[PDB]
Amino acid sequence: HTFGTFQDAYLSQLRDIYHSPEFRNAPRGQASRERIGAGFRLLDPVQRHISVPARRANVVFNFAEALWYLSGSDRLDFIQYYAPGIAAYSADGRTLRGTAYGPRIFRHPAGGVNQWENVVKTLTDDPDSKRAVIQIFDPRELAVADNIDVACTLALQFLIRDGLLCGIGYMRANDAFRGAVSDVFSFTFLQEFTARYLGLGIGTYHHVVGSVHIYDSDARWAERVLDARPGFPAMPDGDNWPHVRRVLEWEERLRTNAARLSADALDALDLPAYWKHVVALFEAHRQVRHEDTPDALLAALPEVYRQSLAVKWPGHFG
Amino acid sequence: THTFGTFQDAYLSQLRDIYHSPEFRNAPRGQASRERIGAGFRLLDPVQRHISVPARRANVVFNFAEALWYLSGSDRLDFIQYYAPGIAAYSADGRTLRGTAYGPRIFRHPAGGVNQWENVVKTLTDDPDSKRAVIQIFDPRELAVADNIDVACTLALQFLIRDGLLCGIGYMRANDAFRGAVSDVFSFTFLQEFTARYLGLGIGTYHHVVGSVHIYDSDARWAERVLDARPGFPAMPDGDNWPHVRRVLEWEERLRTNAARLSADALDALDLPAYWKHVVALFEAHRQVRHEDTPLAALPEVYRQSLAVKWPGHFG
Repeated sequence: HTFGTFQDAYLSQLRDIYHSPEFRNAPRGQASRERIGAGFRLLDPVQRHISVPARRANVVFNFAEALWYLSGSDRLDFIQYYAPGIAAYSADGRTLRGTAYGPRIFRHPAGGVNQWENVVKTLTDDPDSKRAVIQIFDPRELAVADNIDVACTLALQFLIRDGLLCGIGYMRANDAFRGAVSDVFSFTFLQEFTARYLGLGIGTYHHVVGSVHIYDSDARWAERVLDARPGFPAMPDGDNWPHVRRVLEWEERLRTNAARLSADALDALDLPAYWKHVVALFEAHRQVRHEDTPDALLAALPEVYRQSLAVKWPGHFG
Repeated sequence: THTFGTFQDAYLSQLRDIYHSPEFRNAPRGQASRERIGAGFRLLDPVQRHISVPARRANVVFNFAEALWYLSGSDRLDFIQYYAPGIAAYSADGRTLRGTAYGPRIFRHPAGGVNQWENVVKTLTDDPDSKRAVIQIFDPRELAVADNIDVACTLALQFLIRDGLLCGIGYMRANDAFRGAVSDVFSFTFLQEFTARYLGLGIGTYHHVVGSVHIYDSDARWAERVLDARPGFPAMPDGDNWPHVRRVLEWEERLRTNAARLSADALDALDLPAYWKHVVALFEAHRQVRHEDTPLAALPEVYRQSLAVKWPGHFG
């Protein structure tokens, strides 16, 4: 169960569940194909994107979720802008609970703990440590009846092995067709972010899940993906927190349509090239959401991003 | 992750993997080890949870004591160190254990005081297909304790009802493939079976999933002997075993403190199912060893072998 890139693992697991499900059932009323205790190992976790056109993977959403996690926010307004359906998991219409990993990572409700800093500290004092774990799940989620937003991730673990930072995601449940695309993106994004911060190379990523499933309502789309390569760029070395802070300021201005960035204004930004392309994704997305003129911007993006935009919004960027 | 029938087959195969084909050699907290990352196995027959290789000297009395210690919800050192004196090295205050004490994590978790085992049985009663029946062990504050000598190695246990059978998954950040794996798999499949009996279900598959699976170099020679080197484990009776556990725990404490002793006849006369009388007999046999009383026929053969190999001068 070793794969070079996420895409190979993603398609192989999809084929497995679809053609040889262990179980067919309906947890919480939702008809599913299911396999129990499934995982994979990725040799190259930076290659985290799905580029199969039939899947229409949304790289803007992918970065938005990961940056939303890094922001530490539980606010619905940030993330529902990139995925409007996510408001169905908000009980109050302005925050999320188990969907919001950001608070779980940087200020966990069990103690207010910043687990990322404790992980950095643990691995600095003892590079070989087996303890560098970020707990996501909380014992009180199941204690409230009728909880509509229970975290699907149990924990993330980091290890330094031979100068490379390895990551492990443990989940109780995972949608193999939908959620897995976002989750592995964000977990290997955090893995890489942490590796640059520690001045390390990138090792393997292990994903392991209690219930992996495909909803029957997704079977047709899953089939077309099964019926149906530029590289993902490397995040720059060192501490990327200042750049994330700047990117997050632009995220909010573009999202609220308080600002627009021409192609020349994007290139003038005080940001490494990798993060300039992320802000460009948010300006492109602003054009869609606020119905501005599609833009030149496209030409300066890495090919992976251009393809994702072309396939997701073909009337805008095709 | 590969499929096995009994724990012993999985245990020996994994032991051979890490010993002969380690993925890494390193020394976390200064302890040199052989290691693989992201390793697990599935057991099709989790009740068969014991290691009977004589060179391993598996201690079935400790195995039951640990599992019952968990069911008691206790964090007390004096209970568990009586069966495993080395466990004292993980107690910072000489009275309690922290990450080693899974009992409180299951039944009164430090995040809110939550009884997660009750929440799990409620969750699976209301929705047997539930993907949410998770017992969290690990806690986010454990890494905030400066110089913590006892950080929980288990992240979570998960139970799933599939086709009338209770399946279990144990998720661990790290597991000693030679030592700890023996008692952890025993205790998790014990809890799995206990929960299945309570729910009126048969036993499904047990899945073991671990981040760092390792053999400490100080154990390498003993692991070699085990590698260079069958009676069935009995089933736990159907239904709610909590009243029987409560009565077994009363006797456990009396025998451990030498406040009582039980003859062969006194053991047969106990108001317990035979399965649990044998557990009390293991505690009485253990009392004879540790309190140096003078020294079995009613025991299942698996227990006889464990006693004969672990204390040959007494029961060999």
